[PDB]
Amino acid sequence: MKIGSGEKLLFIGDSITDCGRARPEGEGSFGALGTGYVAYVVGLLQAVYPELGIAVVNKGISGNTVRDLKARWEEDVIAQKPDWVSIMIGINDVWRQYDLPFMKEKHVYLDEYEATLRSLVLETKPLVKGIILMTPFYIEGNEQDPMRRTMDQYGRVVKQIAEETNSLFVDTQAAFNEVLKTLYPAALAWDRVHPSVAGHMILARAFLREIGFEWVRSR
Amino acid sequence: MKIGSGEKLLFIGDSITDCGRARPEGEGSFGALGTGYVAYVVGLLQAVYPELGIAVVNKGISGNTVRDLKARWEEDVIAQKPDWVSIMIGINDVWRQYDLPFMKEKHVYLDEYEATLRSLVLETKPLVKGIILMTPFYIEGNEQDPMRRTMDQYGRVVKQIAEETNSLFVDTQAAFNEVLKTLYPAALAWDRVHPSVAGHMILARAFLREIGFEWVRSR
Amino acid sequence: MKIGSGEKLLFIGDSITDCGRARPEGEGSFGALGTGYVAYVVGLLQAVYPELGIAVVNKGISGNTVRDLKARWEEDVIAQKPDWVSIMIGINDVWRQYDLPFMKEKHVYLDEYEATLRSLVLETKPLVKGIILMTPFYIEGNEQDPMRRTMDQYGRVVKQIAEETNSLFVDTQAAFNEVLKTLYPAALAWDRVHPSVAGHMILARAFLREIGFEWVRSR
Amino acid sequence: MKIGSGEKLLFIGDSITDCGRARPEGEGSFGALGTGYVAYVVGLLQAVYPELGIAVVNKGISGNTVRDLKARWEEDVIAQKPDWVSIMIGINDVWRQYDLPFMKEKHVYLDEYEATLRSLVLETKPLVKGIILMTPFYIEGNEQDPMRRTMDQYGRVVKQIAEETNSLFVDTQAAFNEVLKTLYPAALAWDRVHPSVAGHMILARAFLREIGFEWVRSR
Amino acid sequence: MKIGSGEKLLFIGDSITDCGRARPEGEGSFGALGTGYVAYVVGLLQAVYPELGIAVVNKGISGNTVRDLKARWEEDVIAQKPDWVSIMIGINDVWRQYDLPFMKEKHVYLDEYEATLRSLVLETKPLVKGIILMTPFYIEGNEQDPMRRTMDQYGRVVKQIAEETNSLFVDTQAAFNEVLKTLYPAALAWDRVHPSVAGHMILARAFLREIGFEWVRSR
Amino acid sequence: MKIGSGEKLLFIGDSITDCGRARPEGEGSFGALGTGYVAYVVGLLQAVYPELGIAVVNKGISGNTVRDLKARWEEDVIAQKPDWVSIMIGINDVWRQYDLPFMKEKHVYLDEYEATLRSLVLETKPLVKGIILMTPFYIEGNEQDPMRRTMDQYGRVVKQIAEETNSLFVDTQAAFNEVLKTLYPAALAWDRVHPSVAGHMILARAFLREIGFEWVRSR
Amino acid sequence: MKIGSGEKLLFIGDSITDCGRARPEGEGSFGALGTGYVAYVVGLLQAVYPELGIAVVNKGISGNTVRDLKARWEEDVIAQKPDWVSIMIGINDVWRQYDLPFMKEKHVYLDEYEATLRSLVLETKPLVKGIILMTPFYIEGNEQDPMRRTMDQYGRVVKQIAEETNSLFVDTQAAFNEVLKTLYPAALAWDRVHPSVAGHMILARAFLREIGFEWVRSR
Amino acid sequence: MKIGSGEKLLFIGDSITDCGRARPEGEGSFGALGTGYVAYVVGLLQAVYPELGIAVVNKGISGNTVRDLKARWEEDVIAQKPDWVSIMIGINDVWRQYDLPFMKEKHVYLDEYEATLRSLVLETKPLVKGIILMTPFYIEGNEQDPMRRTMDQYGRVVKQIAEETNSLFVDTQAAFNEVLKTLYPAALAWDRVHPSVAGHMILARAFLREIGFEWVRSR
Ligand SMILES: [Cl-]
Ligand SMILES: [Cl-]
Ligand SMILES: [Cl-]
Ligand SMILES: [Cl-]
Ligand SMILES: [Cl-]
Ligand SMILES: [Cl-]
Ligand SMILES: [Cl-]
Ligand SMILES: [Cl-]
Repeated sequence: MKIGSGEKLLFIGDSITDCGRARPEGEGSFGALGTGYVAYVVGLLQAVYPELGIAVVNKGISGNTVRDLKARWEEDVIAQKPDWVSIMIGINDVWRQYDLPFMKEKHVYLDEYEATLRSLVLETKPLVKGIILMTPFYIEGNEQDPMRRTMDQYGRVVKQIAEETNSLFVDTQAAFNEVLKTLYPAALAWDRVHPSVAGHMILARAFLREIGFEWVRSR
Repeated sequence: MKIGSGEKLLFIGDSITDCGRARPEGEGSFGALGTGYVAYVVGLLQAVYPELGIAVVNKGISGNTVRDLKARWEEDVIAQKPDWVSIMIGINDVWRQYDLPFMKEKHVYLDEYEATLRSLVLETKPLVKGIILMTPFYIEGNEQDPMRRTMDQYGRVVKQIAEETNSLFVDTQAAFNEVLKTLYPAALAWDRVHPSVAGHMILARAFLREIGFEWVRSR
Repeated sequence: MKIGSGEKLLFIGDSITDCGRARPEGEGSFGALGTGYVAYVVGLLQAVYPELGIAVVNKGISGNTVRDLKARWEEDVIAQKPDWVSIMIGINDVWRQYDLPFMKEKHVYLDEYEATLRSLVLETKPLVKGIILMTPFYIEGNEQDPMRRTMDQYGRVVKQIAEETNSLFVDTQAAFNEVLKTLYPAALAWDRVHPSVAGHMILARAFLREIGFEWVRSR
Repeated sequence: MKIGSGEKLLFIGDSITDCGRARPEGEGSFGALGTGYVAYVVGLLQAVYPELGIAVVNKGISGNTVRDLKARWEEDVIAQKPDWVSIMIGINDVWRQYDLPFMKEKHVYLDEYEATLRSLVLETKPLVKGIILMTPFYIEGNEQDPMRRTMDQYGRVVKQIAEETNSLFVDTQAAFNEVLKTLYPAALAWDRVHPSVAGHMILARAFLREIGFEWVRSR
Repeated sequence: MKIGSGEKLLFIGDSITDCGRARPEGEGSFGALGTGYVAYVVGLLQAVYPELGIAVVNKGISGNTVRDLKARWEEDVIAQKPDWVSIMIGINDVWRQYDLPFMKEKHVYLDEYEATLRSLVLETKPLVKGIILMTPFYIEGNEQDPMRRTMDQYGRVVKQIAEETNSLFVDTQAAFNEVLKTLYPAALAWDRVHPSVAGHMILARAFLREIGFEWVRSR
Repeated sequence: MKIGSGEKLLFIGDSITDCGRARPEGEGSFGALGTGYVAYVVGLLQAVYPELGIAVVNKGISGNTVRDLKARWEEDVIAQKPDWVSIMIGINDVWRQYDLPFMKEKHVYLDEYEATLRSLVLETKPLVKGIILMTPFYIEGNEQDPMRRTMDQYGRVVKQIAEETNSLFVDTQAAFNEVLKTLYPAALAWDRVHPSVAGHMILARAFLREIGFEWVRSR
Repeated sequence: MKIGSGEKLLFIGDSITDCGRARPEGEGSFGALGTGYVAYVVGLLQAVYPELGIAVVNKGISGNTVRDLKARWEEDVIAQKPDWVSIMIGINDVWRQYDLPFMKEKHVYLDEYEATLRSLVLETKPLVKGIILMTPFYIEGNEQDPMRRTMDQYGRVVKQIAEETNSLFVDTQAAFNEVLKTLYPAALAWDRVHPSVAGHMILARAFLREIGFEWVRSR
Repeated sequence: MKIGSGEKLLFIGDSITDCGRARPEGEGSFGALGTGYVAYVVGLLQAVYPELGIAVVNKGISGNTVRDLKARWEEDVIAQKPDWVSIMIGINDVWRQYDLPFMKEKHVYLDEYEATLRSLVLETKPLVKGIILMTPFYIEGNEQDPMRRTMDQYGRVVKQIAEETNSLFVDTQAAFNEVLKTLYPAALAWDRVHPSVAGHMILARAFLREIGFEWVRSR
């Protein structure tokens, strides 16, 4: 278990993280944590590690790119004084290039994405105990679909930033890919991005595996 | 322009045809026709052929397969006494195979599809001036995406039936394919099925081209 | 096709342009473009010219006169840095004189209308690639109905401004008049201003004809 | 004042009479009478003849033609046992001819109108103290506007019937015509049918004048 | 007719005047004038004096005392530049003394009422063509009911202010008292203040009588 | 305390008893008992006699006269098998005579009232441990106000019946009269019928006093 | 009766006091006092002491701790110039320690609670006629349940502050404990904090007993 | 993993099982399964065993006792033809004894509980591959709290039945007990019954452990 007792864990990201969380505070009840992977992570940690004693905050905002995260970083992350910061961002950075290809101001291309995400992680690292970087993902099994291909490229950036900064790393793409050996995307997400309960469990399980969660603790 | 004044044109199909149309009647004003390709067709006919005087009915129902159409045909088509019947069905027949792959009873496989659709055309043809068969479609440019590949099989059945029965024929998939040379599917439909205004205009224009609509009339 | 690839097209006007568009931004989805002629124009351009690569913004506001357009021009037009600006204004300038004849402060008489519209076009022209001026209209076939008569006078001003400034010009009155040879007004608009889908197609088709749209492209 | 205390006065017609009245009963409070000329009549009678004690019922139904009135007459008029019946019908009978000119089955032409309305008066007259026939109207000052011209034909039938049957008679069109010497139709009704408070007051006053109301009573 | 052509008439008061009028503007449609005596006055003036050419504004606010009127006078009356100002205030000034007798800060006793109302009329008179002062009222026939008695005292103040300033005067109490010879209060207002349509007609008729309205004009 | 544990106490009457109670059952939780004197009685019994275990049902229905009670007695009282029945009726029987003075059929005059109420008590008495008759009331201190004067007549009938039948008896009018030595009616009820929390507490306390409630129990 | 005629009584606290009171004012009608113990106190005082002449304000806010009370004290208490101030606070101060044990910033531990409450009472006492301090409570009969135990400790602080400052004192815990000899908590409050009508009567009765209320006054 | 592909797993019980599931069918999508332990189980099975293809039905109904289950068994269980049936019942059977202690008819005592539950298992066992009996629970760590003590009796009956009938068995109370070594009940459920996401995860994990779920599969 990487997270220690008494620590504040803060999750930030886009709609995948948001899932109807309470605005602005994003804390104070599960209602406040929204209805997806964040709530499931916290629930399972409480079910299996109730003594862990963690405080949890959800600052996900629907629609965000890393550019949006940067504009609110000071208030929504630094000022919350978390011990651990989990980030999952890139889906919209990429998706806008494909769904609104001619509105270029909505796009966050790979150069802006890497520089901005790198910079948020470098600035934040000295202020906290740890960072978890979760790749964006696209629920699509064909590596040569253009959006999947670009999303994998964004994920490489996240992975390389995690390496360089000694952050924990969750490859969310790899978690979906495993299930995508059996299921066509639409069985998890009609839109290849916003999934069912099952997709949120895929995410929660990937996160928990990386922080050293055990389903049944051996001690 | 194949349709003549005083004639009734009835559209039937799934959500793509439905688009929020009024239930049960689906007739009498634009709002009753819903907010997609059906309404656009009717508005373009009225804009360009105001003297035609066509009665238009929308019997689309969201979620339907051809198995659902056969079950309501007597009341929703035969009893309306149309002069022209437009059919667009097959999306769900296929989609269920991929989004609920273990609920087999909800699947309509190609052999049932073909014979059922054939039955509907053969039943209706003696009572009407004509039939327009629109293929289903999937907004996906990769011919090897499993659902796109299945959809094309169903589309080929539709075309066989239209040739055999002397029905009018609209290849909706080929109309999308052309636009998909440029746009990634998400720019038309996040879910690859339900599209923007643009996609409804793709459909409307394909239908109008097949019935002999002229954008500026010659005479 | 007058509009070039990669360009930003901005539509401004009154409720006819607005049609429930998203406030304040008016961009980012068709939902955001509202449900009338603007959305139809953009849909048909995407259906038939998908490679055109255009970005579209709707800044229509219900109720506006040209006086209202002037008060928000800087923020809603100049600052959006469009390449092309389409304007359709005058309906309310005129209608208030007839529906609220004793509230004179709501009226924008011909002198204010010409000076203000001329001035917005002159100021805007050097900042953009092109301007489309669409006449206001009144869905009324009798040239001697007082409001139709005044509305034609407002349209002459728009036409003369378009000439003098080398702007494209859409005579929306002429488009309705053609259909008004067959249909009584109420069949398109009970109120002679806010029409059905069919009226919005009349408008969209008139606009597209002027920008060199082809229904079926000859190359 | 033709109406006597303890008597029941029943109004029937289309939306102009309906105005949101309570369904099915249309009786018992002001809210139940709806928000137009019927309620105004009743409020002015109560203001000026509080001792009268008149029961008032509103059986208007929006959308109705005289063909719709005949279909519900037994339940909505005969079974109410009124002493006075006020009829205002014909607007829709005409309007459909102009707003849905190709839906002929929805049209009630003048020959059917006349005989149906005549039938209703002849059926009802033996059971009541009196009948008031109000003409339909169209808020349009040009006598050659096709719908205004048709409306006047129907109005002339109403007047013939009232003379033949000794019914009370209210020329609503002539009451509007006087105001239309000054106001353009839109200042009373955008759609030329459904009017402001002012138009409902035009109607209320015309009706009251015909039944012998005095604004300040002499005795 | 005291009011002249082309003039702006502004009504101010409490809920009796307000009647759901549009906030903040209170002008631009009857919807905007609310659903009581103000709308009825304006309707009848338009029905019978359509050439009068008057602009009308409703600034009634539910709950107001004269103290509230004073706090908003500059913005809601002076700055609207009316020609004629009608005031009906005092009901709440008085009612709070009886319904919330121990919340004395809500009460506007006779000294504050006279000084404040007098002062608003004196300040306003030089800026306008005329003032109409309408007494408050209480729909209660027993002169010795304590609230009726106090309300009559407030009405004397209004009357004496009207005399001294040469303002028009409407004794609303006298109009209700006439009807209260026949009807118990509850037949017009359960609460003795907020009446039915009939009460609003009693008010409208009293106002119109004072401005020289004729039901049928003699010229 | 006249009521014993395990017993069912059923209240019936008009809106004063109803207060938004659940329909049809009017039992099972506080919300089901509505928000006035019934709920207060039950909450005070539970506060002070928690060991009693009384089932309470609220069968009030807004608008009812004693004529309405007789029409539903079998289902709403007899079929509930109560041990105690509380009746409070008469307000509407009277009120209609004053708020709809010409709708005589809606009036229940004193002779019908008396015999009907007598009938209900005589029917029910053999089946129950006891009956509590609560007088109607009118919140009006002047004994000569016509409705107050009529109400007192009905109240006197209720008291005669209770003496003749050995029923428990609550003079609600005398409880209000005492408070009306100090407060003007509007401080309790704008409409003189439906009161504040205070008025419901007046009623609750009067009822509890009659059944032998002690605020602090002696034993 | 400790409270004197003409005095302003202000209640402040958490949701138990709030009970849906009107924000921000919390005065001007019972609707405004909310639907629990405050409204019941005021109702019973008016029912039994109508001449007392008291003005009442409810400033309860759902969720508050004493830390929240301090942040709004100046505006919500001092500036209202009450004569008497009743405080009931501590439930949330304590409950957050148990329901959100790892969010320590939400907790108000005993040192902050005593210092802050003591300080508010000392600052307020010279400005008012009297203070009533009501203990917090927890509807739980087992003195050794950890939250009940802590809540009793908070109550001791309130009691000792009341002693030292000569404030009136209501032991709300003792009032519930009496009823908890008969009833399991869930019969009054599923959550052991927010009770039914009956719990609000338990509270109201405890408050009234302390201010010298008599159910039946002996003079 | 005891459950096999193509099999139907049906859950039945009270609100804890219901959680807002779709009525009547309780099948077909996640939303139809509601928002608690049932949906979590299904999402974890799909996440980790996507190839299984299990049909899942939720027949929970809020408020139910085992007496309510027997009354609807034929339609809600037998007619669904499940392969596996999960039962969790008893919370209400007990809770009513403590929250409505004098409404004895609403109580299901242990002797009726045991025989009814036994009957259901014995009826169903021949038709299914297996039965899972989940104990009821009460989130309360003190074994002497009267309701917790009663709940444990019912739980012991459930375990006896499961041993006697060879059913699968989930001790939900023991799963909560472990977490209650650390958390006070309110941190999981204010009312000690309806819990947070964490509590639903406690339940989901206990159920999954009993059916042989592996968090990371070995094979
Ligand atoms: Cl998003
Ligand atoms: Cl569909
Ligand atoms: Cl507009
Ligand atoms: Cl109509
Ligand atoms: Cl008011
Ligand atoms: Cl009632
Ligand atoms: Cl609270
Ligand atoms: Cl439940």
